[PDB]
Amino acid sequence: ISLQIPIKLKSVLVDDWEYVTKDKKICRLPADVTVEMVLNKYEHEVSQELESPGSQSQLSEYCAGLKLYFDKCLGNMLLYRLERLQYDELLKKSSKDQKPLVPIRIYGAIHLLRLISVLPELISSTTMDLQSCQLLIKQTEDFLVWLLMHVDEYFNDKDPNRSDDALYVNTSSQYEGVALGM
Amino acid sequence: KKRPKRLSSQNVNYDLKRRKIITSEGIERSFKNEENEDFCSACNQSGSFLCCDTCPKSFHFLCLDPPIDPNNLPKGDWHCNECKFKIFINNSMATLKKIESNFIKQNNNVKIFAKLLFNIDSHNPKQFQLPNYIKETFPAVKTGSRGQYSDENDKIPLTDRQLFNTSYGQSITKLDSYNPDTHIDSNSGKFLICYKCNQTRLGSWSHPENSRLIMTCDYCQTPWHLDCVPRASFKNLGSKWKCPLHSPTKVYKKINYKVWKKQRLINKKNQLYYEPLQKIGYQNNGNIQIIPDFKITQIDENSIKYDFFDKIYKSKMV
Amino acid sequence: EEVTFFEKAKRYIGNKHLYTEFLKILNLYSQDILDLDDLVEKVDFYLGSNKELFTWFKNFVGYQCEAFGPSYKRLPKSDTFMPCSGRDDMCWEVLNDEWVGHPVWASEDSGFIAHRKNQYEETLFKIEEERHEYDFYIESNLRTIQCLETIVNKIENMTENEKANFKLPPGLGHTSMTIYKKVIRKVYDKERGFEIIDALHEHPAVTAPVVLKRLKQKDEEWRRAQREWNKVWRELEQKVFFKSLDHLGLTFKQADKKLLTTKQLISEISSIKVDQTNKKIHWLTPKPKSQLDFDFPDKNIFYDILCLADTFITHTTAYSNPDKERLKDLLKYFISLFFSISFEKIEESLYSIFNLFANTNIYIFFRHWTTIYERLLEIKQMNERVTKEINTRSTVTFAKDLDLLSSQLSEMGLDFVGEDAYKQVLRLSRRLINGDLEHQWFEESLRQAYNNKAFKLYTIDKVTQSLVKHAHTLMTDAKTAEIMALFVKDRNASTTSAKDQIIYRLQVRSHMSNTENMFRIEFDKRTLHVSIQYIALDDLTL
Amino acid sequence: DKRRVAYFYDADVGNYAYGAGHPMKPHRIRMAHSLIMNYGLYKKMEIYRAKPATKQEMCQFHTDEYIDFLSRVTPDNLEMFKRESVKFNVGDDCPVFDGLYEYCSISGGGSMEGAARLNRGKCDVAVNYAGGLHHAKKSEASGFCYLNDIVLGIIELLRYHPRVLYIDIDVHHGDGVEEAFYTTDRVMTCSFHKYGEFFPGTGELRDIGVGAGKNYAVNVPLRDGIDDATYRSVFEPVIKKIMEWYQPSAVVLQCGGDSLSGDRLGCFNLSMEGHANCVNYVKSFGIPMMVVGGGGYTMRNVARTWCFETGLLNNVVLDKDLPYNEYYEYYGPDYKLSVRPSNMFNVNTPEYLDKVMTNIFANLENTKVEEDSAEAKDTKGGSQYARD
Amino acid sequence: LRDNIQGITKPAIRRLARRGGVKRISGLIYEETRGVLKVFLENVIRDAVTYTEHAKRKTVTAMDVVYALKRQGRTLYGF
Amino acid sequence: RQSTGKKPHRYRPGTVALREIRRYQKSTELLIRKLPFQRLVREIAQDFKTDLRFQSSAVMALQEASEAYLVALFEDTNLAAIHAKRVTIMPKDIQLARRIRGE
Amino acid sequence: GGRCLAFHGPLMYEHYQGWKSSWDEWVGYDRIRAYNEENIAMKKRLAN
Ligand SMILES: [Zn+2]
Repeated sequence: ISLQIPIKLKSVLVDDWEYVTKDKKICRLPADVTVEMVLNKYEHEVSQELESPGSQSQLSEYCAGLKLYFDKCLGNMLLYRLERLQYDELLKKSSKDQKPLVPIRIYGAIHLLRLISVLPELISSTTMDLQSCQLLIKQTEDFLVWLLMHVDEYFNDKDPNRSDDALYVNTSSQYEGVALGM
Repeated sequence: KKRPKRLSSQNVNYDLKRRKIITSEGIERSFKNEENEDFCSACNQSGSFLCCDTCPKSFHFLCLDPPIDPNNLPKGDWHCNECKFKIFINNSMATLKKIESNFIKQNNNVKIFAKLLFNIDSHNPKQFQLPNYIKETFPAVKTGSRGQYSDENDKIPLTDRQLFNTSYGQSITKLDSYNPDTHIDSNSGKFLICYKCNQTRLGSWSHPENSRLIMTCDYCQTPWHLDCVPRASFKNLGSKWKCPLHSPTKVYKKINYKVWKKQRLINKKNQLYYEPLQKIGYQNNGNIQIIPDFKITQIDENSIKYDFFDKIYKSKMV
Repeated sequence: EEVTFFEKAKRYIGNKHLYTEFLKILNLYSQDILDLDDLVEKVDFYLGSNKELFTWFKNFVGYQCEAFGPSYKRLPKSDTFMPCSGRDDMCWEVLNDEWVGHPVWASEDSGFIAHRKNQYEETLFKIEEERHEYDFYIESNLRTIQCLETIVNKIENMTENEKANFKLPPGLGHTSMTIYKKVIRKVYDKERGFEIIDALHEHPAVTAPVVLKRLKQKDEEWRRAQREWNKVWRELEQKVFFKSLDHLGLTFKQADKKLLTTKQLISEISSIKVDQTNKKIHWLTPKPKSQLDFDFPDKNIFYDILCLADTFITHTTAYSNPDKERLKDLLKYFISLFFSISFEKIEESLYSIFNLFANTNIYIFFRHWTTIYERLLEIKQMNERVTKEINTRSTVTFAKDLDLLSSQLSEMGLDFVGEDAYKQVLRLSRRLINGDLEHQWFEESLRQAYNNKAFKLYTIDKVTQSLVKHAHTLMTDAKTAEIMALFVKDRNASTTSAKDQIIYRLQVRSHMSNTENMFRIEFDKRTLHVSIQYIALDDLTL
Repeated sequence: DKRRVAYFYDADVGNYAYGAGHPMKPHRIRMAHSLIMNYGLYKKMEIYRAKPATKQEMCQFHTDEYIDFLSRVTPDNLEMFKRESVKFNVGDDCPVFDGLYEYCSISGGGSMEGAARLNRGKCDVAVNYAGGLHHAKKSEASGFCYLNDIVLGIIELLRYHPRVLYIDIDVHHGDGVEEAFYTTDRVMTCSFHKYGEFFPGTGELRDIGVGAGKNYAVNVPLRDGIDDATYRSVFEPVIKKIMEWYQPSAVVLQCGGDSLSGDRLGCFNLSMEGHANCVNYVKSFGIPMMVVGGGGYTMRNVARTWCFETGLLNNVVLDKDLPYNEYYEYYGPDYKLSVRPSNMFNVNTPEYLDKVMTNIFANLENTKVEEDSAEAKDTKGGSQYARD
Repeated sequence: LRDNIQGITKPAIRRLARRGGVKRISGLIYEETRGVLKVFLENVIRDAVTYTEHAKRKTVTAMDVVYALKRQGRTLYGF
Repeated sequence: RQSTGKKPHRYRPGTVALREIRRYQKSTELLIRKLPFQRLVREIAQDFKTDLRFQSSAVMALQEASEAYLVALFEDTNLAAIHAKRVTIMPKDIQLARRIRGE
Repeated sequence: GGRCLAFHGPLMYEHYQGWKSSWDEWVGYDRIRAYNEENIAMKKRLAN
């Protein structure tokens, strides 16, 4: 089981690792675009791009499975120790608001890229059928080239030191002390 | 003729050490008789640790799926996720025969992700860690001690020999004492000539104040004086000392703005693809190299001079 | 000259990697990525020295935002939302909640290093903590005793009926609420201290007298311990503090041995030679013949190293009697011949242009001589102030009454009072060469004689021994002895300059080997000026 | 010429010790005050005791949670107190000691009382040796500093004066004050410290502020062993140029012995005369000056140099003879009021200082409860028996 | 003086075992050998300290070390 | 306190070990270095009494006695290893030898 | 820079690694990597 990722997404993931661990910069969670509309736009674009041979059923199945798996996987293999405090205070705010928060509404596509990066480890550690594994791999490559077709409007390099929006914010001294300390 | 034997008194001993004065002489009669681990294998860091009674794995207060705060920690026994999966339900009673297929049969045919959803419960929470095949396409980066990003920009940590017991004069600093060895390189034994002023400025032992501090660049080994570039002391801890003559990682062109955080290099496998075709008006936005997907070109001095003259000959009218 | 600018930059840069990085920066400017300000900053370190090229670049390019430094990254507005009830409109408009600095980001997740201190400084800081916590406990107990004394004075003038009921809030009627709490916690136990604190607070005038008595006797015994410790602290700090103040002087014993060698002086003169040559290559084709010059304003300094030299002759035992005699005669003669002084006018009691082309041993001997000369000038130039400060040393009368002044060096006669400092330190150097001064005491005398400024005289016997050993090679070596004989023949004190020094250079180049170093030492009779020119491998190339 | 000086002392500010083997020490202020009254300077001076600050009075720069934390700091229950310990970075680099709330309250009360006395015109020079803390952030404690009372004093000065200048002359410069006044144009901060592997790690020639506070933060990076002459050459012309361009209405000076020749974590080679002639030069301008003390890990030198600062602010020249006090054994064997400079290397080259001066000049050429608020209320405290 | 038990290096213990004819040397033998040597030195040096304190001397001679080795049935010749 | 932090030879195991055994068994010179053993001796002695000095010959005698004792202990350990049908020594063999010796 | 940069067959170059000092050669000819000559021809065809 082998999976390929285009070098732009690998560079984006490496830059994200640099931002979190080295630059001490977490992602801007109150962002304009989240995972749910990412998958909705991807599904709409691939549905309106090609014909209708019966693949929309498995397309919606893949979208729903990715949404549910990102919902129940966000606190398992994603979420660096720096961003754990942000997740904790968002969960505390949602607990005070009497509402059940799901990660597809607030989290950006960088965590989805992290999930696709760690996907081969998850497939290799689980007993799965061969044909379903190849179908999941093919849908993964389709989503990867769809993200490669829209890098500029979705992953734009911006610095949080001088702009209101950069899909990334700087961590404070208190935030770093709580997260990377105790 | 120091005397810490008889003049060290009896009531008070060596400071920073209590004695028996607060225990033996403390009578007040005025009341008139009325398995665990210590490495945190979810983020590979240190801090306040919580452990399970029957599981050797220990976690952090925030590395837990539902991050718990020390001010309202749960009472009684605490268990991990696979502790709830192995010692508790779905393994001791209701043994796993076909409940995994029942997950597909119940969760509305999500079979391409239902197995991963079921394996989520049989998986401890942990921080994000970059996969091995993601790391291998960038040879310039590496994993640190606790698992932080470490490219060639960051210097290696200094050892304890060079930092604590590095004698007195040295003291891991050349600002103190005459240090002529910093001006001589061991590769050829010649003199390190600074870029701005073409003097090594070693000076003399009779006049130590005439000596000027110099440092070696960490990339091209270019000597540089401490007074030419604005800088107070050396650079030993932190990132590698990058002289202000190379390509910066991030530049700003206000017009909102563009960052261009470089391309951080690709290894010598098939991903590195070369295609030198055009020398004038390529608009390749940098990431070039000099010779005598991520697209790069074999540019030379002539093409760079040509496009530079073209751009400043179009831009001098404005 | 736009066509020839690029190769001019290529020959100016020299290195290929720096040229490629300059080309990368220049193409980054070319591709509408780098603006004019960053280009100006880049050429500020690239071609900053070449003023003609920089002015041409500024005139030809057409040169007529925020700094955003590495620190103080901008926080999001989510962290700005804080109640902060003590903030008015002016505090809102004058304070920024979106800029925070954290030193770990400055360290780049690597930490920071502290300044390395000598061991005596560590014992001095330990002495400081030992003296601090003693009298800190003493005056905390004194403040608690004063508070309890005011309480006892208030108890002394009212009856028992209001004595039984005297409930008080924490603080004992004073502005502080935790000094006495810490005092009773430190004096008594951890668990008993809280209960006696609770007693004192809710039931005063019963536990308060015995608490005051206990605190009074504890303060008395603490003061007795401090008084018996103060003498030991004073006498140990008398030798600790001045050694701690000497930073370069502690390492001077090894630095003078490692740095006053042949190869180090060769390196330090070749550095100045190549600096002059490439600076002139950048600026102007002719090159100066003067570098590393010394000034000789005082004539008695030669007499001082003469006195040190023939004091060292009569002390050592590794040389023979006629070897010692000829070494002393050569050391006297070279000074009497090179510096145009007829003879020694101190040979009675109270004792015990021209070009020189020489080899490396004479170079090292002359460098040692000039180093000791500069050290003695540093002693003598401040001597008129140091002697005035020592002669007007106003001792404190209260320290004399309590016997607190430092009399460690006054018992053996190492004090500099009542005498000239320069003559006293010359006698001290003579006896230290004689080997009966217990050298660390001489270091201490220099430490509290010129306020640690005489750190270059710490190895006067070592540099005297090095000078003697280098002058011993002037006659044992055949080439050096022949050079001295040719200096006997050459020196005539007559107006014959610029007609036979070429013959001198030719016969020296034929006399010296290829691996031997080449020197030109020029001495001027007027103002006692001396200049040394490094002309190594500049005559055998043709 | 002649100027009235208000001295703010508290007898309780020295009764709290941070810990065993600690660099920071409030015990030096008590012996500095003993040196002040032992010199007979009370006959030409006015001294008041400032009240301890409250929770609301200390919330004027910091957050509510940080002030409540510092008020509820206690070393006995430090076992469960670990979330706010970090974040406020207390107990890791700044350990917990008894009386931290009281010490912070006294330091803040002295700082805003000096600011209020400078504002009301009751005095021309305000000296508060009880508190000179400058490393404190909005919600972070560093450098064994907890409350940024200098920021509160600058705010109280700004309530009456239009422009306030902060001058720092010791090593381990205060990044908290610069962080508090990075974007405002009415506050200008100038500091002198060592850069390069130094504990704060903040302050460059490029660091001059952003927004409206552009080119309003002066930082002078120095090196090891700077002597008095080069310190004068780097201080006096740039201070004269700052007075010529910025024209401040108040000066906040953080005097301390951290930049002296003998220090624990210090790196400078200033004597008492070198550390005192800068204060004399900044006093010769005639504008009001606030004096605070929060530096100096050594004790015997810092007491003598604080006494010398007080004597120079009293417009008198102190004799070298040192009288009898109850802290007389701290001093050196000479027992003279003189901080002896060390002989370590002066690596601070004149060319580097000239380059720093040109960069600073090119940056600065574009510069042309609440019931007891506003302070101005202190106890007299004229019955002091510190003389021996 | 701290961490001086690591002065006896791992190849030093390896060479000492080679002198004893040991074929293969385990990685856990070095800590145990260092502990055994520390116990033996803590006995012998303490006995020599008592011998030196008995003779009113401030430095310990080789004869006292010889006596301390002889009293435990491990007599040493040549000193 | 204020801080934030072609083919190689490829000798099989055992033959070179026996070569070193034969080289050092017929040898005479001291295997343990001088100054590390001296510093360990001073560190051990400072726990019993401070301000204590050792002469060069006393350090020599201690070093030779310790080397001979450890060589005899290693001989007994190897003999127990071959006795236990092994060629690799274990620390439990050292403990057994110390227990049999009575120390 | 990097971890694999050799004109001959790579041996984690950062000189013939894993060999004695008496085997060096620095003459100039054509250079080809070929991934250590197909990993010495798949380890001599899996030891022939
Ligand atoms: Zn500081």
